[PDB]
Amino acid sequence: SPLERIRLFGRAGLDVVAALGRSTLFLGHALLGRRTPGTGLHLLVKQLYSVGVLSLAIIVVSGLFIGMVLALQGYNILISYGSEQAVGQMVALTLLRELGPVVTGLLFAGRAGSALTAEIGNMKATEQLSSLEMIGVDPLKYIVAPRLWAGFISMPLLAAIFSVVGIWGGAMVAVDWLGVYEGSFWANMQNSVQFTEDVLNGVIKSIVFAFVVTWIAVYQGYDCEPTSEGISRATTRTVVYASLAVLGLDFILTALMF
Amino acid sequence: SPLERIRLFGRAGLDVVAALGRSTLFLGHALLGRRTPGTGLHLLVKQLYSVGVLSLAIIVVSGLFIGMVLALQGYNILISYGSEQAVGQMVALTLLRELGPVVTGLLFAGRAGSALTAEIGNMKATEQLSSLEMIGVDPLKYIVAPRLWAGFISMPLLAAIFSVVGIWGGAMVAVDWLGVYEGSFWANMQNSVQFTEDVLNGVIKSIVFAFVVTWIAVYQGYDCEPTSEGISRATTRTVVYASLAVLGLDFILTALMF
Amino acid sequence: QASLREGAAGELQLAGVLDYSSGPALREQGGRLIRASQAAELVVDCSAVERSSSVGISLLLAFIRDARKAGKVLSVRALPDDMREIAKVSSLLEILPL
Amino acid sequence: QASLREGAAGELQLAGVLDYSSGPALREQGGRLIRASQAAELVVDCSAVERSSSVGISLLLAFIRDARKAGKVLSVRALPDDMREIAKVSSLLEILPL
Amino acid sequence: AYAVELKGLTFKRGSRAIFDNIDVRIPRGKVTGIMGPSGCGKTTLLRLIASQLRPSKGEVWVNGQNLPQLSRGDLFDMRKQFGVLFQSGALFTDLDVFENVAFPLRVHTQLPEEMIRDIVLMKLQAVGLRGAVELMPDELSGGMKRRVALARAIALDPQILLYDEPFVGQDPIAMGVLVRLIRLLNDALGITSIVVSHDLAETASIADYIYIVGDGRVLGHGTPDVLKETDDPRIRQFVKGIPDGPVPFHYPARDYRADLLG
Amino acid sequence: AYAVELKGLTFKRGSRAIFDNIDVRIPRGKVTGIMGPSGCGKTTLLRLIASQLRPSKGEVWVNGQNLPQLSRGDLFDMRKQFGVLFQSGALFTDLDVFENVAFPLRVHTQLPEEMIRDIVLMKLQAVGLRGAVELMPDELSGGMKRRVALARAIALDPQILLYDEPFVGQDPIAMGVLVRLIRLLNDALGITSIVVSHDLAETASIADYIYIVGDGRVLGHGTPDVLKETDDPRIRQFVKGIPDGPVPFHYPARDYRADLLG
Ligand SMILES: CCCCCCCCCCCCCCCC(=O)OC[C@H](COP(=O)(O)O)OC(=O)CCCCCCCCCCCCCCC
Ligand SMILES: CCCCCCCCCCCCCCCC(=O)OC[C@H](COP(=O)(O)O)OC(=O)CCCCCCCCCCCCCCC
Ligand SMILES: CCCCCCCCCCCCCCCC(=O)OC[C@H](COP(=O)(O)O)OC(=O)CCCCCCCCCCCCCCC
Ligand SMILES: CCCCCCCCCCCCCCCC(=O)OC[C@H](COP(=O)(O)O)OC(=O)CCCCCCCCCCCCCCC
Ligand SMILES: CCCCCCCCCCCCCCCC(=O)OC[C@H](COP(=O)(O)O)OC(=O)CCCCCCCCCCCCCCC
Ligand SMILES: CCCCCCCCCCCCCCCC(=O)OC[C@H](COP(=O)(O)O)OC(=O)CCCCCCCCCCCCCCC
Ligand SMILES: Nc1ncnc2c1ncn2[C@@H]1O[C@H](COP(=O)(O)OP(=O)(O)NP(=O)(O)O)[C@@H](O)[C@H]1O
Ligand SMILES: Nc1ncnc2c1ncn2[C@@H]1O[C@H](COP(=O)(O)OP(=O)(O)NP(=O)(O)O)[C@@H](O)[C@H]1O
Repeated sequence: SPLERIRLFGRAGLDVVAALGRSTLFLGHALLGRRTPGTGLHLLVKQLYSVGVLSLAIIVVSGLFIGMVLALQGYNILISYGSEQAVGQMVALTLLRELGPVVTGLLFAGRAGSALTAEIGNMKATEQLSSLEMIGVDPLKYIVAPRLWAGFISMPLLAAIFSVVGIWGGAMVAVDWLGVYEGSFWANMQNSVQFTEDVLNGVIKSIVFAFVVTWIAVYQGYDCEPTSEGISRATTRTVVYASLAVLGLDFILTALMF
Repeated sequence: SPLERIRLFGRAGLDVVAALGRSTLFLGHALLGRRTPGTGLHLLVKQLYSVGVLSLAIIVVSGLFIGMVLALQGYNILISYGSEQAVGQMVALTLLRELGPVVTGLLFAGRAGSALTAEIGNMKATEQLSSLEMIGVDPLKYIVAPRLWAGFISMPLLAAIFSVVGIWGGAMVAVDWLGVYEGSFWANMQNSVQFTEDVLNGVIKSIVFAFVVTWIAVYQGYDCEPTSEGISRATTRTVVYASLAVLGLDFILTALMF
Repeated sequence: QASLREGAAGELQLAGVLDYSSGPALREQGGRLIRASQAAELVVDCSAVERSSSVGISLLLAFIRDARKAGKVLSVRALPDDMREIAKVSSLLEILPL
Repeated sequence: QASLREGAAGELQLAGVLDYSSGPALREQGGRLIRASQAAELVVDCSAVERSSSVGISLLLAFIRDARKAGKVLSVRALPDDMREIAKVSSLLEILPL
Repeated sequence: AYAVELKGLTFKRGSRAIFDNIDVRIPRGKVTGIMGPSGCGKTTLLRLIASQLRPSKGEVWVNGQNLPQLSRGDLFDMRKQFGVLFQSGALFTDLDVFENVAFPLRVHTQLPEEMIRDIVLMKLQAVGLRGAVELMPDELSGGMKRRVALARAIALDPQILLYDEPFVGQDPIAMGVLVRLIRLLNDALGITSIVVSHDLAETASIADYIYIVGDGRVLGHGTPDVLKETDDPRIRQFVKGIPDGPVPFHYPARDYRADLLG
Repeated sequence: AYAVELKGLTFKRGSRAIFDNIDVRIPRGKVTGIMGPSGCGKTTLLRLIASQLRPSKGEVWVNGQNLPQLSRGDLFDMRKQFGVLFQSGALFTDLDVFENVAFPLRVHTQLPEEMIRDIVLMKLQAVGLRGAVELMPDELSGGMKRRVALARAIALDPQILLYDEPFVGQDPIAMGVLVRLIRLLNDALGITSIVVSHDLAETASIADYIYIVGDGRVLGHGTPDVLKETDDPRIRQFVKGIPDGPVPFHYPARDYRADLLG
């Protein structure tokens, strides 16, 4: 029925409505609820390991490849303009103000934005997440608070590591394989950086959709209905949305500052 | 034990070894095994819907955002060079030869590279994938062959749609919000395209790691051990690898052709 | 396999083995090839039936849709044993008039 | 709660309620605060025990590790009823010498 | 006199009215096993009487006070009274077996890290999983993966404890050891235990005052005997095989004649 | 004389030696129920005697010929003989109930799309899920989600059929209707049925010649009676509660004295 079809559409409207409402409530309860008995900092260490460190080889190799691609594209894009040696101010400006954090999102939100949702989803599905209450610990502070903290304090560091490896790979292909001159590269690069105005720009950009990624990437895991199909669908909702939001907030955050 | 630690490391070596070996065998059996009784083409239609169409809104919105970001970055990157009106030959060359298909991979491999693995994973886990044999149909031709075909014939179309919407959004922000002149944009764009040499380049680039994405994105789903934790880990392995391979083959495919 | 015969005057004879193989041919050669020509009062009697599965049940069933659609009335005689049981399971208690 | 007393001459008196609350204090005030000073042959007897859970079981247990580490030998007397059962479950059949 | 009583309790999940003005009254010291049809809301009743789920209205008297009307600082202290054993164990995949069993102690009590080890050890011996004090539950075979959970429950020596479908889907050796333990804990430790199992046979075997929960209303209750011949059509259909009765066998079809004919 | 026999069968999953030179011989017309301890390899035996899993060496005589030595064009034709009912239904989430049940017909037979509908309808009536001929299994309550699978199995009228843990984890009403159907199919349709259930009680209740599979070797077999007093320690430990016996209760710990003391 078309009228009831639109009824279902509107029900989905109110559904995402109440969804992110409940999400912000969840986030509040998690970051500022109380202090639980069985918490600490070792939790944060274990998480930060599972979320950042394990997801580090991926972004290292990905930074390598995307950097040398950025080079092999800039060299050939610009040799048609003579200003070949200026490739440094490209491979280090695009890889540092916009593409750096965007790809770092789409990868972090790819792996650690998912195997983080499936983790606390599975937890909810084997009731493990529930027996915590019957014990007495608040899960939203023992199970998910270290997730959020491993998010906020990993993805920015990951973006930095990615940008570094990207620039270095771009140089290594440009210097050794393209043949452009050694010192000229870093020279034009440092002459065209504007630290507080591009580097810090990219870092605040990284942090904001670090927060946004590992916010949904954990909420979805907390909300998914407990069944092996439910989790299998939540760990896809949290890639759809974690990429949508990465790019959307990249766009807004770059309209705030060109 | 360190010696046994290296033993485990080497066991993982042989493991990924035999893994992708078995993967290529699987792919062969799937695409060229036999012709099954209960197959057809309606299967391909249903799949192609579930894989392409549902994953179309994501890449539409993502193309929009990434295009207007590419613009808002090019305008400001290049106004410092005077050649402002040349933004068209940027927002339409980067979004069409390298970044277009790469982001289309990281998104398709994000959503339809996962909710495709979880699907045929869940199938294997509720034994649904197994009763097909006890009936007699070969699953590798009824369950996964339409997956592969919905992969190969969707991701390239998706890359094209993405590049189109990206260029159009870049124009819409450049024309209406940046104020650069209407005809000049498309003019410098078409004067600097080299169809058979950039457009077709981007399309073959899209196709190759369409094949590569929806190859692992279905193999992993076929191999994952049947348990709600197994699938929850496979649908992360098939984002790690589906992004690794996207970028790696992008790099190789752009070293084949600058 | 099995077969069909003896039309236009009731007394629909049914042969031995009604399986998934011999199914459709008998359906089509009976439903229109015979039930278009009948007079009335179709006695379908399963005398010389060897062995039949639910496919035969659904066959004598389709034998009834057309006859009802053909206006004329029909009934079954000499219902075999295995058929009797396959009807016993999925009730078909009276829907098989004898 | 409960308490500890009567050291240096065996006859370790134990008071009423040994719970998770009154646990650690009794452990520390017995293990070193008392077992460093004892002569030998430590008779720990649970006469005036009101009510105790497994925490008390593990307490009289720790009462044995130190004594064994302190060389001197010890034993229990007048084992209460609930303790008797909490030992009965997790065997502790002979590991509680009486 | 009673360990747990549920006065005027009702619950609605999205106004679905899961529970509807119910009254259950558990006797202490006696293993009572509640159960009911599919989707009848048992586990909901568990998380209720364990105060994980906030009731809509009513009160849950538990060894004295009622829970939904307690202060967090006091509710947490009450948590020391009741243990819960889910099916599928519900172990923390992060921590090994030993730390997993110790967890409730490391939460509600401040003991010398040796003494915690001794309590954990004696409990694990009581349940038998004393050897695997190092395994991670990922490494642990699905059977004992439940007995370790039971040991974690009986830690702190709670006076009552809940069982969410304990004997469901395991070889009768594991089912046998588990049904021996859940009864040993009650015969010895004198702790109220609330089995919650779809399995009628073993439940009615061991239980003392079984209930039957259906569509938001207790569908009667009794000791196994009175329940075996209640003659209430709903119940007597449940507690026996008798597939056709108040709960229909067939789905609400239209007609076995018309639909197949027209 | 026998429906299915397994001569000299052995199987190894990664050289683990799942099955090890076994000999099982199923009589036709009689519901036999095989079972065994946890991880004992039953479902493996299913997929073997249903020819989804290629045996290492041995032969599986099935109503005549043996399968692993048949041509694909003939193996497919043999597939028409044996049906399989998994637990959790194993329905195709893609297709609705009706198409789901029709699937085997739409595969092995070319029938007028009406006639397929009539066979599907009579089967669904036989199992009772005749009404929900439109629901998608996603919409279907987990109980009937199995009876529809059973109807799909009995489609084509296979002469033997397998049951992978049928009566495991459902309210005794659904378990009752299912145990009535799995027996009605055998008493009427005279089709060999192979229950495979950890649940000892109902299995031994309905079964005729039960087996016991353990660590790659059949641990004996018999009708329920002889099996109830075999006095073989392993078996008599299995078929009764008796938790402590050949299968140990405790884990291989070191010492209940030293470890807790030293
Ligand atoms: C009058 C107020 C009362 C209610 C108003 C709520 C409407 C606002 C929310 C819109 C979301 C509707 C989508 C529902 C469709 C659906 O099927 O749902 C689509 C999905 C969920 O679909 P499923 O539940 O079927 O999986 O939801 C989403 O896509 C959520 C992302 C939407 C964006 C959220 C933030 C909005 C950003 C700002 C808007 C940009 C517009 C630009 C204007 C300048
Ligand atoms: C001629 C030289 C060309 C050599 C080609 C090899 C390059 C391709 C290597 C593949 C990348 C591996 C990452 C896969 C993700 C993963 O492992 O996934 C991450 C896993 C996850 O571990 P878990 O098992 O605990 O989940 O971590 C690992 O165990 C892997 C550790 C090392 C893997 C290699 C990564 C660093 C080495 C990269 C080499 C780059 C060379 C630099 C060029 C100058
Ligand atoms: C993924 C692919 C990467 C993109 C590469 C494709 C081709 C490059 C872009 C086309 C523009 C160059 C044509 C003009 C010729 C010219 O005179 O260009 C060369 C001129 C010559 O002046 P100089 O000698 O002083 O450098 O210099 C410049 O234009 C400065 C810009 C260099 C690039 C620096 C990085 C800013 C670019 C945007 C960053 C983020 C965008 C990337 C993702 C959206
Ligand atoms: C050209 C104009 C562009 C238009 C701009 C509009 C889009 C803006 C960006 C889109 C955001 C993506 C929406 C994803 C949410 C969703 O899909 O909503 C859907 C999901 C849940 O929906 P379901 O559970 O029903 O599927 O939402 C969530 O998971 C809950 C949290 C949503 C995250 C919101 C992020 C807000 C960003 C705040 C940044 C400020 C913080 C900085 C502090 C330091
Ligand atoms: C101003 C009010 C508008 C608010 C935003 C409207 C949200 C409407 C979302 C519906 C979109 C299609 C959903 C189809 C459902 C489906 O099949 O697919 C739904 C998909 C996922 O499919 P599933 O149902 O299988 O989960 O969900 C989505 O991802 C939808 C993403 C919506 C994102 C909206 C962001 C706003 C766009 C910003 C553009 C800025 C331009 C402005 C320039 C001036
Ligand atoms: C015109 C040219 C034609 C090109 C032909 C395309 C060939 C594509 C072959 C790619 C293989 C895909 C793997 C399939 C998925 C799978 O099953 O593979 C899955 C297995 C893992 O199995 P398990 O994790 O389950 O054990 O292996 C992998 O994870 C593969 C990882 C893919 C990484 C790609 C990296 C390539 C780039 C390397 C370059 C090094 C650069 C160094 C220079 C300094
Ligand atoms: N969070 C929830 N949101 C919506 N529905 C729920 C939720 N939790 C439970 N339900 C439904 O409400 C009922 C409660 O589930 P459950 O506790 O398993 O029922 P039960 O009768 O106690 N045990 P069972 O018969 O196995 O379902 C079921 O019908 C669930 O589908
Ligand atoms: N593909 C596989 N790869 C590796 N191990 C497997 C595989 N399939 C099964 N196994 C293992 O081999 C055994 C076979 O599983 P299963 O068929 O369930 O055993 P079963 O004795 O027949 N039934 P159950 O006791 O419930 O496990 C189990 O121990 C599994 O862990």
